[PDB]
Amino acid sequence: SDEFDALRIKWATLLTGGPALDPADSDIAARTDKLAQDANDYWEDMDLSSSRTYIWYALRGNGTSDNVNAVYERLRTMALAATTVGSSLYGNADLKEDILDALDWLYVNSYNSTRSRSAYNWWHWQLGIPMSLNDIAVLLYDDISAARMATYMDTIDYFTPSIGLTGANRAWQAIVVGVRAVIVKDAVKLAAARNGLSGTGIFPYATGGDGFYADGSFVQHTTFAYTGGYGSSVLETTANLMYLLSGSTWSVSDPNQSNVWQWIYEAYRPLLYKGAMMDMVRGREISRSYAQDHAVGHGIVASIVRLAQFAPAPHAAAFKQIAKRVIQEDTFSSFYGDVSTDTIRLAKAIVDDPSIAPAAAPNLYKQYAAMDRAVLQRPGFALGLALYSTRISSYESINSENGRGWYTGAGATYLYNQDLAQYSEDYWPTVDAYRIPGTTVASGTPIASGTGTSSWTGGVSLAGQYGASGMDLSYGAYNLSARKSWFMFDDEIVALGSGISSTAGIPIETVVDNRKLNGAGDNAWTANGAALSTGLGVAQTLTGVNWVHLAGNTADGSDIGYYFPGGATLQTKREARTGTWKQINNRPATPSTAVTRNYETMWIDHGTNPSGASYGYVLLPNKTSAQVGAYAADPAIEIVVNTSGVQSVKEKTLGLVGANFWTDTTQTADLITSNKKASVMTREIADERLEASVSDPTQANNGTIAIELARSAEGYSADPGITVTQLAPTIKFTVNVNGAKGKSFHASFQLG
Ligand SMILES: OC[C@H]1O[C@@H](O)[C@@H](O)[C@@H](O)[C@@H]1O
Repeated sequence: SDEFDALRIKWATLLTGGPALDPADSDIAARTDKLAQDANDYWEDMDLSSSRTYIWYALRGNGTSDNVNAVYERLRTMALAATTVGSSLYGNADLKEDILDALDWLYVNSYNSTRSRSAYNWWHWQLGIPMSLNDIAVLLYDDISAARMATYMDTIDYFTPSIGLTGANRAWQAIVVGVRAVIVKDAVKLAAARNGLSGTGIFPYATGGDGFYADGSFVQHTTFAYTGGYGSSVLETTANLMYLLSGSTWSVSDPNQSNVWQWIYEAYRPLLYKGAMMDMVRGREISRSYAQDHAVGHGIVASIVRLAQFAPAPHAAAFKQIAKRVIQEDTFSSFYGDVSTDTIRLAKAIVDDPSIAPAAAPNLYKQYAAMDRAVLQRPGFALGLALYSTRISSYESINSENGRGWYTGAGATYLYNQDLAQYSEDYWPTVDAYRIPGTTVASGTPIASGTGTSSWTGGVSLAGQYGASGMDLSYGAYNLSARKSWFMFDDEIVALGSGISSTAGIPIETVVDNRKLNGAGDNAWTANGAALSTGLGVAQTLTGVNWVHLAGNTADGSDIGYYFPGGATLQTKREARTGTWKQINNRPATPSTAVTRNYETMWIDHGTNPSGASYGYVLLPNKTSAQVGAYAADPAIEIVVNTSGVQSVKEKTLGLVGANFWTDTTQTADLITSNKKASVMTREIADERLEASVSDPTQANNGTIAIELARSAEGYSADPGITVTQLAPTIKFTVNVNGAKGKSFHASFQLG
């Protein structure tokens, strides 16, 4: 028994679930039956004759990365069904030989060192295929002759001989070099893989470019928010590799590995909602039918469970609590339904352990300044806000993926509630891509993929409880500019727009919402107390509307109210939309099956060539018709200002005042006065204390922000970087935002 021999068995168990895997388990049973079934269909119509010019007719083409890569995945699936306890194909020797022969056929006809290491698509040749190959190698290790194993691992070492990329890609090389190292028992290479994790975009926090940021953000491809896309892969790969090496000669020792624990707390947890990984941070992956939010979420929890196996306390235990909660929260799609059998085994051990209680649900506001994202988590609902600027791009679309993601990150609001299916069930291929909720656009007109021209994108966080965000809008593809702000309070979100001007000669609109409805598309809804028609295919204009209520898809926990201060005119339509994933993902493997979903879409029409137009609306999650009606009668919020210079809102019951200042001039909103671009929020406790949070959203101010609060104080306490120069008769202080990178600075004053 070699050490490598031990590692190999360890990895094999990670793939099959080991010999302990209990096939009596209801969920484990399902996972294997499905694996065996899939393995059969593949084996069944597989071309076995030595004359064959392809393995599977439907995948022929020894020069198409996609096809070849897909052929290895299938072989991988077959190898698993032949080594997983409970599988009807377990041990079947014929199946094993067929897999091996197919592998030989590929080495000769398509996968060998005579090909360009950089031949499109490079990813497939250097990472995708090798990862599948190693897995087969490890699973059929005993049945693989030294001769064959040579042609297998030599080719791999050819394409990927070392580690030198960043983020997800560097991690992928690491798992490729490492797993191969264990197979060919090369201690050098293996030590090389372990060290690769300390590289760019992984263990060490990034200050720019790809990687994880100290504020929890995750970037990939230089300018895209990717926590849920490439980020998922980095987490999965890093967890799998760290677990393999853990407790061995090549165990990870880099001190930065502790940042991995923080990833889970600050980078992932806040973006998870009852099993779903928010689409706003999944990039172009939202266009993948096999990777909708809950499916992706399950993958992330699977990694957390993996980390829980070797993570040091208290982390290990905390990870268990978080996984247990999410597994119990997701009643939409079973967690055990789409993760590895080993994950199921390990997960069940946590859920059935009574000594382990579910973690508390997150309740907070967080500003992901490095990736122009913000998230609000409350009991009963979550709000995700996607923005873009000179630092982050509008959306990514490469390799024929995400062709209609134009506005998915242009001041887009994503509401999460009891309807856990809202963004799954083919939302993306059917939703009107020109009307993404919360955005302001030129009707039916797209924009390009790229960074913006304004740096004012971000917001402030008040003690991680409340917050405000803003985005200076100016599209490049066409003339349209506006100031958009969002104020997040306890149970309402206030959206404000001003300075909406255009010369594009195209109608401009602001999408209040665009929700997928139930199967019948008959959700009930009211306006100003009047029941509205619920028939599909009906468009209608609601004039002089103060409030609207829309019943959700669940009995409770998914209703949404809309309040319009000062009244508004809404353009609406309830229609059935048809689409195909092929339309937004034009790759071979995408199903071209048509699907139909129902929608209720509501927008404000600003007319053509508007000048200084504006809007204001409040989202009231989980309230009944009556409640929304009551609210509109005696609103808790109050619009302090909504000009192109400053947008401010007040929350009378909580004593909160938020303000976004758009220009570098002295301006005043309620009790707040600022001399520069800033996002400010204050909380006043009658004759007790006054709290304030300030941030420089532009991340370009090399000096200070001078703030003045119209209140008299007796004393203070503040974050370093703040200098109070006066407490009476009014409060005055400056904030050193030089190199702050969009962070919030807090100060607390004792009132007379
Ligand atoms: O499509 C091949 C491969 O490309 C990478 O860039 C990522 O998008 C992966 O998720 C994907 O599997």
